[PDB]
Amino acid sequence: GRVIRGQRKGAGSVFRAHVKHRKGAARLRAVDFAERHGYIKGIVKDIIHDPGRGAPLAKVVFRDPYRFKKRTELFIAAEGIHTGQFVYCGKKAQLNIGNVLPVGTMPEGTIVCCLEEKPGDRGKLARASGNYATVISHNPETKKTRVKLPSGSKKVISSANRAVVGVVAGGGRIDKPILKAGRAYHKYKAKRNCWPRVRGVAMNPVEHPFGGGNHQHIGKPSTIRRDAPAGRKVGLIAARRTGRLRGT
RNA sequence: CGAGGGCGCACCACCGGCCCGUCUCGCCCGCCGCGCCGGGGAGGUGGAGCACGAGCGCACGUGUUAGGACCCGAAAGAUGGUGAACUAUGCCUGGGCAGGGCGAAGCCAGAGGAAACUCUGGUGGAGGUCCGUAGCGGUCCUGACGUGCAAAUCGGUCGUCCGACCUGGGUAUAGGGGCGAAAGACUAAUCGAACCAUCUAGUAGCUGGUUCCCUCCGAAGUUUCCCUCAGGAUAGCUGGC
RNA sequence: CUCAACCUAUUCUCAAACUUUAAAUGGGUAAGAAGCCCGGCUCGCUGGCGUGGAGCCGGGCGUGGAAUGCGAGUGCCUAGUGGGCCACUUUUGGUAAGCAGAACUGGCGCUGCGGGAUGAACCGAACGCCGGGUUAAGGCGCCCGAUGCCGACGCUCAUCA
RNA sequence: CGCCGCAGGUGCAGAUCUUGGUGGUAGUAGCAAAUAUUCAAACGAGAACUUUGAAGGCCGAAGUGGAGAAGGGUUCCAUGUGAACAGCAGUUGAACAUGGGUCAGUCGGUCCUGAGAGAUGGGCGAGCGCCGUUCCGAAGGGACGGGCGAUGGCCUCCGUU
RNA sequence: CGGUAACGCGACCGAUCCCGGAGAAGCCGGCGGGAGCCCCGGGGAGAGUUCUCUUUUCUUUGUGAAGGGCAGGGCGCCCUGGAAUGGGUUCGCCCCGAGAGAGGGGCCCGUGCCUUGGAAAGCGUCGCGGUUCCGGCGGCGUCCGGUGAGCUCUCGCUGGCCCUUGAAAAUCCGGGGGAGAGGGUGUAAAUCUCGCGCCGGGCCGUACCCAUAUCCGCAGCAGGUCUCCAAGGUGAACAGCCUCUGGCAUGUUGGAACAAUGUAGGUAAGGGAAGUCGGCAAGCCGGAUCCGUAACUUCGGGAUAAGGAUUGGCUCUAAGGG
RNA sequence: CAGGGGAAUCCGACUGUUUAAUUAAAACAAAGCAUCGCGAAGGCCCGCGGCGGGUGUUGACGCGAUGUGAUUUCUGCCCAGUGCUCUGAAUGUCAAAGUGAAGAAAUUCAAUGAAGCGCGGGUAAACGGCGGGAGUAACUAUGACUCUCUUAAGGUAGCCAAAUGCCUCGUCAUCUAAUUAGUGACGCGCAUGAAGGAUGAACGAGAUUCCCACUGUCCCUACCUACUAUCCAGCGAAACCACAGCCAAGGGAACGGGCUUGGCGGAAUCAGCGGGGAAAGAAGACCCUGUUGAGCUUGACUCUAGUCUGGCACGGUGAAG
RNA sequence: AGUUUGACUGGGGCGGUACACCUGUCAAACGGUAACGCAGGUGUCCUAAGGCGAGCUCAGGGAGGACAGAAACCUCCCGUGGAGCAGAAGGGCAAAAGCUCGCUUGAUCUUGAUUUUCAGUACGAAUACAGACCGUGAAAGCGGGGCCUCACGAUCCUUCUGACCUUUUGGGUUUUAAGCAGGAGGUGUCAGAAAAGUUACCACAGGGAUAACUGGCUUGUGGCGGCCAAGCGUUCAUAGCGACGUCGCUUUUUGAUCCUUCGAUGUCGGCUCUUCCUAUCAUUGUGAAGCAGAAUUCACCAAGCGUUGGAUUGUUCACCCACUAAUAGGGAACGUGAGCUGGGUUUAGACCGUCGUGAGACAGGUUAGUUUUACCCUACUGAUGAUGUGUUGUUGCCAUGGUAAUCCUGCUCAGUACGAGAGGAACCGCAGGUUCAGACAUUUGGUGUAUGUGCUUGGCUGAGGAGCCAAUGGGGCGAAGCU
Ligand SMILES: [Mg+2]
Ligand SMILES: [Mg+2]
Ligand SMILES: [Mg+2]
Ligand SMILES: [Mg+2]
Ligand SMILES: [Mg+2]
Ligand SMILES: [Mg+2]
Ligand SMILES: [Mg+2]
Ligand SMILES: [Mg+2]
Ligand SMILES: [Mg+2]
Ligand SMILES: [Mg+2]
Ligand SMILES: [Mg+2]
Ligand SMILES: [Mg+2]
Ligand SMILES: [Mg+2]
Ligand SMILES: [Mg+2]
Ligand SMILES: [Mg+2]
Ligand SMILES: [Mg+2]
Ligand SMILES: [Mg+2]
Ligand SMILES: [Mg+2]
Ligand SMILES: [Mg+2]
Ligand SMILES: [Mg+2]
Ligand SMILES: [Mg+2]
Ligand SMILES: [Mg+2]
Ligand SMILES: [Mg+2]
Ligand SMILES: [Mg+2]
Ligand SMILES: [Mg+2]
Ligand SMILES: [Mg+2]
Ligand SMILES: [Mg+2]
Ligand SMILES: [Mg+2]
Ligand SMILES: [Mg+2]
Ligand SMILES: [Mg+2]
Ligand SMILES: [Mg+2]
Ligand SMILES: [Mg+2]
Ligand SMILES: [Mg+2]
Ligand SMILES: [Mg+2]
Ligand SMILES: [Mg+2]
Ligand SMILES: [Mg+2]
Ligand SMILES: [Mg+2]
Ligand SMILES: [Mg+2]
Ligand SMILES: [Mg+2]
Ligand SMILES: [Mg+2]
Ligand SMILES: [Mg+2]
Ligand SMILES: [Mg+2]
Ligand SMILES: [Mg+2]
Ligand SMILES: [Mg+2]
Ligand SMILES: [Mg+2]
Ligand SMILES: [Mg+2]
Ligand SMILES: [Mg+2]
Ligand SMILES: [Mg+2]
Ligand SMILES: [Mg+2]
Ligand SMILES: [Mg+2]
Ligand SMILES: [Mg+2]
Ligand SMILES: [Mg+2]
Ligand SMILES: [Mg+2]
Ligand SMILES: [Mg+2]
Ligand SMILES: [Mg+2]
Ligand SMILES: [Mg+2]
Ligand SMILES: [Mg+2]
Ligand SMILES: [Mg+2]
Ligand SMILES: [Mg+2]
Ligand SMILES: [Mg+2]
Ligand SMILES: [Mg+2]
Ligand SMILES: [Mg+2]
Ligand SMILES: [Mg+2]
Ligand SMILES: [Mg+2]
Ligand SMILES: [Mg+2]
Ligand SMILES: [Mg+2]
Ligand SMILES: [Mg+2]
Ligand SMILES: [Mg+2]
Ligand SMILES: [Mg+2]
Ligand SMILES: [Mg+2]
Ligand SMILES: [Mg+2]
Ligand SMILES: [Mg+2]
Ligand SMILES: [Mg+2]
Ligand SMILES: [Mg+2]
Ligand SMILES: [Mg+2]
Ligand SMILES: [Mg+2]
Ligand SMILES: [Mg+2]
Ligand SMILES: [Mg+2]
Ligand SMILES: [Mg+2]
Ligand SMILES: [Mg+2]
Ligand SMILES: [Mg+2]
Ligand SMILES: [Mg+2]
Ligand SMILES: [Mg+2]
Ligand SMILES: [Mg+2]
Ligand SMILES: [Mg+2]
Ligand SMILES: [Mg+2]
Ligand SMILES: [Mg+2]
Ligand SMILES: [Mg+2]
Ligand SMILES: [Mg+2]
Ligand SMILES: [Mg+2]
Ligand SMILES: [Mg+2]
Ligand SMILES: [Mg+2]
Ligand SMILES: [Mg+2]
Repeated sequence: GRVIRGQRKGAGSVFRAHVKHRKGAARLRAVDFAERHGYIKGIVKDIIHDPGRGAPLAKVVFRDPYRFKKRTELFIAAEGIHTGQFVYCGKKAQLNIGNVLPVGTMPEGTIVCCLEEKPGDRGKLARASGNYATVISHNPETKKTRVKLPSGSKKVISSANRAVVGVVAGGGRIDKPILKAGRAYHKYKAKRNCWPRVRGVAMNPVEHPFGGGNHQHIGKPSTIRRDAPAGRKVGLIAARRTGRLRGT
């Protein structure tokens, strides 16, 4: 009869992201005439640590083509780029690590970092550290490009979508065991209130579907339908299968 | 006074009769409408009826009922508000944590060895490291106290004491909601649904109470029915006129 | 020769759910005037028949047709109650129960009083306030009213009467 | 107030009844956590407790020391009083009464933003309103620069407009 | 305007605009500098002891801000030059043909010292007058040194840790650029972040308590309630114990007794858990030095395993430095 | 000022956290392991409402939802059941709307056929389940071996009278003089067992057994100290109270202070004490009843937010079928 | 989200249905009559098993007949029903009510009355008529279901049937709808709601109308006795026993019941402490033996005195070790929680096994879990006092109440009596111990703040000397007193 945890997360109050010390939204520069037709040269000024994010951010400085002014972007750092390096964004940009150019102008098999989901928005795909997408095929008739997302799923996008070349820095961060409840505490204190996690079987029936019983047992199948109401769908949601993955 | 006789009030029993409904049987009558028209009879039976009215208004008493309903009494339910000064958790900005032990990586030197490499002594000062202050906690005495110092405190003994550490202030989350390293915990001494006012004199087959005198009469705990078995209706028993 | 079963005549012992017979106590009805006896009339019922039956109309009969006691009949409104319990006797379950369950009458509940020392129910008796007399049940060594009778006849000795 | 009528918020021993008052308990339990007081004198009606002096002790700098924040709100400081209060007392008091006391360019607030809160535009909403905080706004009311001039005047030339 | 340079000098024209800096950054370690305090040796002034001894013991023995100068600390700043037989160097590190060692410079901080302030004040003593209660008047003094793993602040250097990287904005400044402005050689002009001079700074708060009696807990309630300063001895020590400065009167009463039963604290012959549900409670052990340490193990631990010896006072000796 | 120590068993890895006011634990958390959803027109969630809002200043090395719980080593069989999920294969059923027919219309009938349910696959680190019957070896006894049934499979590796074993204080060994205790072992195990089983250092105010040392826990009590209690001056409550207050027996609502019969009974008090007053504290919380509730659950009844699906409208322009 | 989750009931739950009915009995000779009284039955079945009429006689047995037998069919005789009538039981029934045939649909349409339960309400069932229309029989008649006693169902709603019926709202026609009358669809909790759990996180109103603990009745069961004497006892009923039976007592067992207590009587065990009982384990005095002695057994008077230390377990019980004269059994609100303790049971946390879909449950295991108040009355323990002898004191008496001692060992008797032997006593006496009691401190021990006297750590008074503080600084020895 009580609103469960997970239901309370959508209200926001105590579960909002900790964004006090975040350095800004990491994103490409807006597509403009210079990037749509030629290229524009920027210079990497610093590579910084964004709290709550494993990928380093790159602070790149461009020239505004219409006003005497300097523009500072907050690219996602592709691995290998350094300060004092020139990166080039545009259609005519060359195929080098850190450059930003449309997918339609890249050979099949190119590894990319900050890929646009829609032509014009800034980078949306393969942004987490060590991840990358791959260009698979081109359809110049429909102005389409087929790519392979980090999850393995294939996706057809417009050829005007831009991406950074290379993998995103931050390497194999998940390889190191955390080893300590304290290090998990510091990891999630920079992200949001999602830790520690109390098992539902350890709760009372009032605050969880799995709660209650004289033994800590689920009592009902933990696989739950997709259209189950909020407050009921806990456990394995819409699970196509369960159990140890044998076969692939 | 009076055997006998007569008219007989009210009322009671019975038998007839009349009105409406409904059956059964049957033959007649009426005429501006000749009809799938209208009326009538006899014999049963259904009616809270007729059969020379008794009602209306007012007052009083008793009984039953709806209302706060003889008085006091729930656990609850609903509507609208007030609280995070305590606590729970997130964030912001500050403050704080003796003295010792162990001795991680890194580094220096020496030695052994044919090499490969190993050994030894220093240095270094890591760690949700150990002993142990302050702080934070609260194990046991099942100690004190138990109309207390105290609506949870005190003594000794204890756990931890560089971290998932302690803490001020500022903020955010509000009641079927919040928040929970999860005990149904905490949410102003209140929590298995806070507090405040109202609906509300909530309902109670249940408990308690129910205020002057004398006189007269005087019970029942049984029948039948009831989601009836601590209650009613019903007959009985009672009193009054 | 012997033992079974069978039959016949006997013999022992029984029955809430067996019975020929069959009480006591018990239940119903009658013990007149709305009765009896005479005549007649009505009927579509019945029918050999003036036959039956019923109803109706007149008339005559009072020794008022057992005992005993009592004044009856009738209507309206109506409260409380709807937990009962006990005793003699009958009686079911139970080893039994101050158990549980029935029948009959009485009681307590609702009830005081005399007696049972004491006691809701036993025994006597029911109640206005009193005087006198007499009792019931029960008593009469002393408590404590009354045997302080020259009471009658026996029985009994208990170191748990 | 009696009598004849009329009308009631009309009669109390109870309700762990309501309000008020009062007993026994009972001059009882008690005034026992953190070592501790003593001598002399003064004032005074009155001294275990006030004041002064002399001793003996305690806190032992993580104080029983010296200062602040929050909170209190005059408790601060003098003088006086001895009703009540300070669970004994008091000549004392944070009590009572009468007066007095808080002085800033440079100590803070004020200013800035933080987590956040919150109008407008817009949207929603029966509605009080609430959602949202850059989102769906014609969102800059400013400026030495230049020009047209009013020459407003110490109209030279520089301020104004 | 000067210097090869780092950069310096008292100013050092300049808008819109652009770039940058400061504000503006965690925790922990180890070193170093400065101060305050503590300590030691003398010189004064005043006190204490003097039964005996003690040239003794105690107290006290200043220099604000803001300037100027000078030490001291730091520099990932410059010039010369070119280094292996590598050298320099730290407690640790670390550094160098991308320029070591050496020599010479420059800059930053300068809270330390001197000086203006400044002795005239303050303080300590010793006196003399009074304004019933004079910032009175006066004398004398306010001195010289030494030490440190010392404590506390502060400044600096250099490391470590992080799947943790530790605000923002007001506000202030520097630079880039050169739109412009200023005078015709003067009596100079525009301009000036240089020196001195003139005027002003409104509003609100401000006492006191800050807790075993000024706050919350119904109270003068053994509870709760955020901080700053921090002496001597012992000692590893902000431990416990004793003391100085400062504070207090024993925690809302006293007096007399010393029964039981309590509450708190001790001791107990011989035995040693036989007590009890149960070694509950109490007791044993304990610091430091020198030895000596097992099984097992995730090789880190176990581990202060277990077990043993020693420990005072006094008189010396030896080693460890500038 | 200032650790008693040692040998083991159970549980939890450790550090951390927890029921403020009876439970600090073995409970929670944890790192590690595993599973699930999701490529943004999205997953999960809030919201009365807005193309509103949180995750999200995010993007699969991420976010969301679960389970187990460090290391080591393993994690067996079962997809019948209930879940979940995948494709609709001629398809069964299936509402509104739409279509056709009859009728004078209301209406009636028929055809058509969305999700869903059925049907068919997958899935147990989803919920869960893992049994009997027979026959069968040359002492007996068991059954290596062979058939079955319910039916989806019959409990594998391990571990055990375990915090899980009724019988049970199981049986054997060991520890003791003596042991329902402990440890080791056995195992047809009422009713052990594999994301949890079995181990294994370090750790623990966790549960247990033993040994050394140590002692007033005890034999068996004594003495001492401080504060009380005590007495006094001053000050001064509360709880509770039908009336009260000596007993034995009787009867009685079956345990009397009162009543009957007996024993008896002598002011006013002080310090103690805990036998009685079925002492006080609270309209028993156990148990039952009530056509009295509330918290929670679901295969109860009746609904509902949200979601999936069909239809109508916004809703338009062209062609191929 | 809202609500529900029956009742009865020797508490409730589980189980049953005694919840609507029928038969016999209970039931006490009218009728009626109860319990979770006894023995049973019912929710159907039948176009015939209904209705007439006719004709027959059934069960069983005896005797016969080819196969044919103990049972096949045929025949005769006996046959009061001993068969059958659908079913449970009871009644009833013989040219019946049974069996077999023939014809049939009275199992139809109607109005009232009555009986049964009963309130004299309903339903159901039944009885007697009356009016139709039929069946059957020659007819009298019989028949509107079953030989009788059971076999079943309101309002509202639905559905069907009937009246050339009524209404369908200003009139008319026609669909439709409503109505009147009679059937059916059903409520089995059967006079008739539409209904799953859990709560140890729990709540309220109450209940001693009702359980768990004491007490009370009872005493089946437990325990302890007696009577008879078949037998056991080499023989011998009775030294010691006691089968088959039978009579009792007890209330330390467990039941049975539910009278008191639910505005509360604190619920196990242990510890502590007192008293009581006797059904006597030991001790004193005795009697009997299959008592030679020693030992043992049975019984009597008898409760004065004693009845112990430990391992395991919460235990009560149990069991073992060891001592002993013996290690008897019990009561006192299963004595004793303002006496304690809190191990157990019995709240809330948690784990495991089993059960359940789940919440959750488990006379299953395990771990952690607040034990409050006396100052009142009495009782008791002690302490002053009080009444009466004129006051006051000394010395006394004893009414009454209490009461206290207990058991064992060794030596001697005595290697004696007795006995074949092995063994093996007793009385008198002596020396001592156990348990208990009342004292006491010469001695030994304990205490020790005489704060007595040394020693000693840290600090403090300038040092010496003398001291002090550290909640008794520590420690050695220690008078007196207490013990
Ligand atoms: Mg978890
Ligand atoms: Mg839980
Ligand atoms: Mg739920
Ligand atoms: Mg569960
Ligand atoms: Mg008539
Ligand atoms: Mg009436
Ligand atoms: Mg009322
Ligand atoms: Mg409701
Ligand atoms: Mg707060
Ligand atoms: Mg640590
Ligand atoms: Mg520690
Ligand atoms: Mg306690
Ligand atoms: Mg719970
Ligand atoms: Mg009310
Ligand atoms: Mg009642
Ligand atoms: Mg009876
Ligand atoms: Mg009565
Ligand atoms: Mg009467
Ligand atoms: Mg009477
Ligand atoms: Mg009498
Ligand atoms: Mg009598
Ligand atoms: Mg008499
Ligand atoms: Mg007399
Ligand atoms: Mg009144
Ligand atoms: Mg009154
Ligand atoms: Mg007193
Ligand atoms: Mg006192
Ligand atoms: Mg001191
Ligand atoms: Mg202070
Ligand atoms: Mg003052
Ligand atoms: Mg006073
Ligand atoms: Mg005042
Ligand atoms: Mg100076
Ligand atoms: Mg150099
Ligand atoms: Mg001077
Ligand atoms: Mg001030
Ligand atoms: Mg206080
Ligand atoms: Mg207040
Ligand atoms: Mg005080
Ligand atoms: Mg004191
Ligand atoms: Mg005092
Ligand atoms: Mg001893
Ligand atoms: Mg000893
Ligand atoms: Mg023991
Ligand atoms: Mg013992
Ligand atoms: Mg202990
Ligand atoms: Mg060890
Ligand atoms: Mg020496
Ligand atoms: Mg743990
Ligand atoms: Mg583990
Ligand atoms: Mg805690
Ligand atoms: Mg607690
Ligand atoms: Mg606790
Ligand atoms: Mg693991
Ligand atoms: Mg996890
Ligand atoms: Mg379909
Ligand atoms: Mg599978
Ligand atoms: Mg196995
Ligand atoms: Mg086992
Ligand atoms: Mg066990
Ligand atoms: Mg033991
Ligand atoms: Mg074992
Ligand atoms: Mg598995
Ligand atoms: Mg008595
Ligand atoms: Mg009650
Ligand atoms: Mg209650
Ligand atoms: Mg009822
Ligand atoms: Mg409810
Ligand atoms: Mg359903
Ligand atoms: Mg009879
Ligand atoms: Mg009869
Ligand atoms: Mg016939
Ligand atoms: Mg018949
Ligand atoms: Mg009924
Ligand atoms: Mg014989
Ligand atoms: Mg009763
Ligand atoms: Mg009864
Ligand atoms: Mg009580
Ligand atoms: Mg009591
Ligand atoms: Mg005897
Ligand atoms: Mg008892
Ligand atoms: Mg108690
Ligand atoms: Mg008691
Ligand atoms: Mg316990
Ligand atoms: Mg529990
Ligand atoms: Mg299960
Ligand atoms: Mg505990
Ligand atoms: Mg005597
Ligand atoms: Mg005696
Ligand atoms: Mg000394
Ligand atoms: Mg000396
Ligand atoms: Mg001192
Ligand atoms: Mg001594």
